Amino acid sequence: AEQQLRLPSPEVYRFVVKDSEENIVFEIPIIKGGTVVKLIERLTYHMYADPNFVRTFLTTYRSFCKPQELLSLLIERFEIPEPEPTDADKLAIEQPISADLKRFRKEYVQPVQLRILNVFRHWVEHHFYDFERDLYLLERLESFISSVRGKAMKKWVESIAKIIRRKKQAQSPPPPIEWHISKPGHIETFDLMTLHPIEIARQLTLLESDLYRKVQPSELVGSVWTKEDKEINSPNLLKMIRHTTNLTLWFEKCIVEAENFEERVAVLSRIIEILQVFQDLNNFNGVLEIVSAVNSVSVYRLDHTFEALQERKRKILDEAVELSQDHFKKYLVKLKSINPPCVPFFGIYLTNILKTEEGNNDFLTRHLINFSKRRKVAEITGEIQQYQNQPYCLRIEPDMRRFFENLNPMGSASEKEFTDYLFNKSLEIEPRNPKQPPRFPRKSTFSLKSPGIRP
Repeated sequence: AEQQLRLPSPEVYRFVVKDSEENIVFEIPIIKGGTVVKLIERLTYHMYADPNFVRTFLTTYRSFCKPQELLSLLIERFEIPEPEPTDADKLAIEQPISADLKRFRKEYVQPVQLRILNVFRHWVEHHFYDFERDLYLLERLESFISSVRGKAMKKWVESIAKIIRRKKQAQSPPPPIEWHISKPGHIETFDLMTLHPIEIARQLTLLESDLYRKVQPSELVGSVWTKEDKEINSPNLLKMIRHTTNLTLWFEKCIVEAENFEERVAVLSRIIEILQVFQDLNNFNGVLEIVSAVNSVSVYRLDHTFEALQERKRKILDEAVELSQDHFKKYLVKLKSINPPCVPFFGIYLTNILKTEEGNNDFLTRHLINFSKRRKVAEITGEIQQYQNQPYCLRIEPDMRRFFENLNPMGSASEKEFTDYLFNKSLEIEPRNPKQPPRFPRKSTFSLKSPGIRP
């Protein structure tokens, strides 16, 4: 017992297979990649702890391994086979005496178990939503945590329990609310031209910033919002995207369904006015929601409507469109030259991740998971974390909140069925020239006069 530490057989303990190029690859050393087994070994290594790798793994692991499979691998890493007891030691349990038995425990078993526990602590602290999404997983973790060899692990078991109870039991002056033709507590009259344009923006900025905060880096790693069971692994992500879609299609609907020309012009200005308030609140998601709406096929062709806008109002719009063009060049410099609160544009993060994930392949195929890929994506998701911090100093307005949350411009029709309708409706309200205009009469009777953006 003064030479080589005797590890178990790799026939009965996979993790102890020899470090080779065909199962583990580097850049305490940085993990470039490995087999899932060898990642779990380094994640819970005997020689040293590795907080950096702990954090990154737990963000990124769902891109190469199911939560249930992770828990099973950790449990497997925990249940380490040890040397033949001996009758002397078998009595001694009723701590053992054998030199080799004592050494295998203190040097290999004791630390490996301690590190597995710290991973559980980190898992339930930061990524508890795994256990919320699957209660059978939560039962497994607990039914394994309660059955741990009680002496030096007791504080660690109780700290994970303490966290799990805390997580379970979870389930600077502001300005005045602006009102227009619609008056509070009366949802009946609620519409784009009846509510005050500043408060539409404020409420959309509040809704969109809240939807922003709830997106976890987990949902973005692995491109997992574009896969077969995307619903479970990217629920907040999807809400954000669906909102954007639904609101973009609403702004369109509002414009093109105003058949009367004068109304449509007032409706387009009101949207450009809402776009300004987004700019001032630094809600670029809403600036771009509006931009997309006006840059849609049904809207963009309405040349006579755009021509009846004011010089200044066309210019604002064109500077918002300026942000988007040349692969979002002005936008990216406009971002990180600003003090929050702020909601950045989400689509550009999704693209810049998606090109990283096509440009790097997940296996390493050397005649093997690319964890370095995942680390670089984790760093890219760290940019998102920056603006889910300083929230907005605006008062939520419950009824408006719900008006915007329960928008459904598409109806029981599909997206491509609805946008088809928009295009034909667009041609119906502004035909191709030379053709005389339709003098379509007004549908509503509310005042078109804008209250105009100053609080």
